[PDB]
Amino acid sequence: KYNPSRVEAFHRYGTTVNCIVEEVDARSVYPYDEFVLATGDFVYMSPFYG
Amino acid sequence: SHQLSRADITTVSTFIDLNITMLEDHEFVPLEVYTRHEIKDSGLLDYTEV
Repeated sequence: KYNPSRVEAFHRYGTTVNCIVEEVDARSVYPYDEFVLATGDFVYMSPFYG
Repeated sequence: SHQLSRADITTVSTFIDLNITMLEDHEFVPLEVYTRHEIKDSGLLDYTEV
């Protein structure tokens, strides 16, 4: 994590961008109009949309 | 006149046949429509795993 260098008595903002690629299990139940990921994030779209 | 073996003479049954056959041993295998794990996995998300 990037955090700002020290300066005296100053508020400093530091940005860290960590690109992450994670292979997860995704699961869907009938009527298969949405599916979740292993991260508990919902995707409101049919797995089969194409 | 002469001797005869018993099997040489036609034999008529004075007995009433009652044919009782034992109810055979039967084994009941562990059968479940859904196992415990299945039902656990049926949830779209598991809070513990997430």
